[PDB]
Amino acid sequence: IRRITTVPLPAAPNIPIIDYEVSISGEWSPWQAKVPQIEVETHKVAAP
Amino acid sequence: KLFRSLAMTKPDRQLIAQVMLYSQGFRTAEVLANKIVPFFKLCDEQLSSQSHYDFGLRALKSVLVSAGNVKRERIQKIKREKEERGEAVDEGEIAENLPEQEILIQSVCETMVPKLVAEDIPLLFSLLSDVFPGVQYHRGEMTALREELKKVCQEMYLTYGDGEEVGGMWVEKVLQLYQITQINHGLMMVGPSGSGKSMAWRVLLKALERLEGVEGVAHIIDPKAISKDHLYGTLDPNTREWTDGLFTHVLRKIIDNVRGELQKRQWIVFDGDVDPEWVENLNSVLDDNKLLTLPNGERLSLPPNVRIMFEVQDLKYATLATVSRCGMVWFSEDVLSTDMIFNNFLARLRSIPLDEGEDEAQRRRKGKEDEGEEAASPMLQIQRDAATTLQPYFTPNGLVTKALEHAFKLEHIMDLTRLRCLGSLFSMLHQACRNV
Amino acid sequence: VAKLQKHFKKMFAGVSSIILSEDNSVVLGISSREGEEVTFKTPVSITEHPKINEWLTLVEKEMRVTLAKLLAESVTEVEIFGKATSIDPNTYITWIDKYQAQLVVLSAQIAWSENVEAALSSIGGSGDSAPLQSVLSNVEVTLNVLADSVLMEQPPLRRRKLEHLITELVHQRDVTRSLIKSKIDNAKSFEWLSQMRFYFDPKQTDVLQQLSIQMANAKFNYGFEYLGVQDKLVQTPLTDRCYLTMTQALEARLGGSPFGPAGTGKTESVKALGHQLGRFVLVFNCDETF
Amino acid sequence: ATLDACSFGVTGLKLQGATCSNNKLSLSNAISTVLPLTQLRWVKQTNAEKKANVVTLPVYLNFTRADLIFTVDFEIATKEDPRSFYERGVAVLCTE
Amino acid sequence: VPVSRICKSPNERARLYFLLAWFHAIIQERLRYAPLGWSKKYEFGESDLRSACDTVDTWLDDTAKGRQNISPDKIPWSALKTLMAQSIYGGRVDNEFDQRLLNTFLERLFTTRSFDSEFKLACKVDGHKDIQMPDGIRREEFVQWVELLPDTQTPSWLGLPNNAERVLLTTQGVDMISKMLKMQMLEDED
Ligand SMILES: Nc1ncnc2c1ncn2[C@@H]1O[C@H](COP(=O)(O)OP(=O)(O)OP(=O)(O)O)[C@@H](O)[C@H]1O
Ligand SMILES: Nc1ncnc2c1ncn2[C@@H]1O[C@H](COP(=O)(O)OP(=O)(O)O)[C@@H](O)[C@H]1O
Ligand SMILES: [Mg+2]
Repeated sequence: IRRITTVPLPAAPNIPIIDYEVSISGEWSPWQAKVPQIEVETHKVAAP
Repeated sequence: KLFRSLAMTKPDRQLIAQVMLYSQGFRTAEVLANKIVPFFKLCDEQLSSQSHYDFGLRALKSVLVSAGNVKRERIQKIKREKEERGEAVDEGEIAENLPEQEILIQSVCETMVPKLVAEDIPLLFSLLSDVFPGVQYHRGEMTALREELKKVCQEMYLTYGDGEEVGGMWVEKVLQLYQITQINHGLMMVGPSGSGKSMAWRVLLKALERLEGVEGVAHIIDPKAISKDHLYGTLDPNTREWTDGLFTHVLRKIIDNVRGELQKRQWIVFDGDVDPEWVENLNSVLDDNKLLTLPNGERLSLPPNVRIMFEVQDLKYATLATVSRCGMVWFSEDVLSTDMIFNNFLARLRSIPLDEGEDEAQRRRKGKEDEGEEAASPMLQIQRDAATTLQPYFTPNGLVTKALEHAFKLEHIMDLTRLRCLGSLFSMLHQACRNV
Repeated sequence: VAKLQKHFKKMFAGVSSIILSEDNSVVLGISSREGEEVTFKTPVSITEHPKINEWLTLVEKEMRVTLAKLLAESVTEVEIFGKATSIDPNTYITWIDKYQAQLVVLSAQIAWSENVEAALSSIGGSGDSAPLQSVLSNVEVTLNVLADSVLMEQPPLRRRKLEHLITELVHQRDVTRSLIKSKIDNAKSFEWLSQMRFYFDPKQTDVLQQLSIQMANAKFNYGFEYLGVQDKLVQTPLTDRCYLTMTQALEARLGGSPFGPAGTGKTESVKALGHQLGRFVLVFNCDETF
Repeated sequence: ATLDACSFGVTGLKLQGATCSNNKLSLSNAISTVLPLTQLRWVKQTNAEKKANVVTLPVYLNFTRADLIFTVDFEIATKEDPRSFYERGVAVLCTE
Repeated sequence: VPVSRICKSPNERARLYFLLAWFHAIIQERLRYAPLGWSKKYEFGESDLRSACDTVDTWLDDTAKGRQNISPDKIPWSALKTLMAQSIYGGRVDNEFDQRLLNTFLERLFTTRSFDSEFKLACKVDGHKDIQMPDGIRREEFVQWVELLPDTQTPSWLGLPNNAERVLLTTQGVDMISKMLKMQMLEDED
């Protein structure tokens, strides 16, 4: 797709295109921003 | 020791064809027989082996009877055309100056081409040109039905073409479906998945609705989802009472005609894989008897308004007895091009509001064009603008087409079908405009 | 009696129903699947023969008697066309309409066989081929009349009768041409005996030994069982061989075994042979419906 | 030997029970004779009377003679009876 | 065959039976030399012979009508040729070329010239010699002629070429070695 497309794509070398989301604004944005880092209770460490 | 054995290895095709063609009144029968007989064996050898092909002698005799019928129809056509003018009429004189080869090739094409796969149709036409040189089959023109097809296709967001265009093959296939429904009282569509057989049948019913002023009703049944006992109804082994099955219930409903069902036209469509088990009772109906027999002992006579139809991805497990009784139209996968589906998508976007749901579904039929409703909602405007942005990429050689052709090369754990990918893409674009 | 109407297709060869008086007390005739009807010369009175077996046996007897008595009249009428230089199409079509398809084809075959027999008797070692030429001329005239009539628009039953007559007369023309080419000059030559022949003797009092069908050694009698408008078979040389061998086996009291690949006319040829002699054929399928 | 537009070359044919010289058959005691390059030529069917010196041999697939591919008409070199070719069981095999 | 059946009048009947017997021999022995003798091994058994005898009896009884003698010309040769070409022996034949071969045999044997003293049952036997019809008319003469036949039989008796034998043996020769190959290592397990 990057070869045949005219639409700009993400300009980060070692990231697949599938790892990026399209924001409501036109520009791309990585999915990694939308995944929080949480803390799990000791009660449910293996069955959350 | 008690039985005398005789080797009937090879019947005389040529002389049987000669005598039958002479029986139908053909002036030339020797040349026509000597041409048609090798042609059938040529088709049997050259064409790819498929279960539904039948180039045996029964098929040949049926084709020749059809050719005789077409010849007589042409005699009557010329006779009535001259009679409406001022003329002196003689049947023999009219029959003298006609091409018999044109009638025969027309009958052969009309009987075979609907069953032909898209891979085999050009081979068949090459063979036909070889055996019948300088003779071509021009398809009979159905102007009124084609105009109604155009109207319904524009109404249902479907492409229409006049042959050798974008969508010509699909129009031809629905016309063939009309022909087979006219001829036979039972027929099948045996294309692969995603070839437009169910859409073609729906369009045909809604077009004959306008053409003939007769109300089209559809009864779609999945036969394998339901058990055979519920399908055909089961007799209680004790405390004797009859429980009508679904198919028997539909047949009894149309036969009784409480709401005037005899006036209306009703088609029963078995939209599911054909198997020997659930079609045993249907064999009597599909045969020339046209009679459903049940363990209850009741004998339901199929009325002329009913037309038992079939949709199958394939007929791998269909008995030859079931295939023989029914007509058939093979909807090859290259009847629905990618451009047709993209046009359907972009046409659905421009006129179906994406949020209003089902309450406004009925209002779609209230307006024949929905004038003054261009701004039905802001959603319609947004998705129309989105379709305008998306049109350059949906072209016949655009981004989507090249991407799909490349993706078909890639191996997928599940079988990669065209319409699965296209429906996924359309749903994602729907959600894109919803996000906007 | 109405409930009995569905079971006749199992017992009789062609009788799909019985035509009855309005009070269902007298049987007036029989009818086929195609609607072709044979009206009994003498109706079977159910009231005088109340038992089912008795009046059914009388129905079978009257079917045979009336079929023979109508074949007699049909042969008597078609003898005129056999000896005529020109055939009026209207009279021929009227004759076709007046009589059943089975009796029509039988009358044509009987007339052709008797005409060829009289011809071969008349030539009698002199080498004069004029009578067989006359027979061929009459057959060709009838073929031209039928070819002209079949191009017209006809009712379905009359169209089937015309098709059967054409299919029979093409074979008759071929056989007569073969006889003329071979210069056959005696009725007892094998080239004529090997062809199936029909000998109708109206003077016989019994109605099951009137028409005699002969082929080489075999000398069958026509069982006058109503067959309806059956599908005739184009008498190819292979079907002629089948008929010859099968009648030879029947004359020797042996059984018949036409073996070959599928769809080569085996069972249909046997059915056609049985129907030509008027005997009830009953095909038994042998594919998971036995 | 140049092939005409309607002529196709074939090789590997074997002739059982005969020898072909000058495109004419003669009965031979050899078990089999290797046929050289054989030109199959398709011609418009002229209304030509079947000559008395013409024999219609088969062309079997192999020596078992279970499958028949087609038939070939050959002219007889001498005044030999064609029936002798039928009694002798003369034939043609695509392969030995 | 019972003696009374052949001894029945007219006197010519026995000669026909001899020809029929010879015919049934020639087709049968030829089955050894398949695929050369026939395209495939047909079941020309005794039932065909009995059917042929019944046909001959019926036709001669019809033609003679009890006459002690009938001329060789009056014998219905066409009926016999057609029936044993299509009904008796030809029914089993499916190949058209084997049917042609059967027609050739019947036309060569069943003819009026069979009753000539100079008739040759098999021409150019061994390329130089011929086999002549017996000149007798009774059953005993034909039986004695059969008993006095040479013991050394070649394929030329049946119309085949002599090297047909040379073919058959080598086929059996291969049939030997291949059979031994099926024995080489099921018995031997070292
Ligand atoms: N004439 C047409 N023009 C454009 N698109 C079409 C046309 N006919 C069908 N399509 C598209 O093809 C899709 C598949 O056609 P249809 O609904 O008839 O299914 P089908 O071929 O019977 O497949 P399945 O095996 O899934 O039932 C339709 O949903 C529509 O998207
Ligand atoms: N000589 C013939 N003349 C006319 N029709 C024939 C002839 N031979 C075969 N047919 C047709 O071909 C079909 C062959 O089917 P059938 O005879 O029922 O079973 P099979 O041939 O497999 O034994 C028949 O329906 C018959 O109409
Ligand atoms: Mg579908």
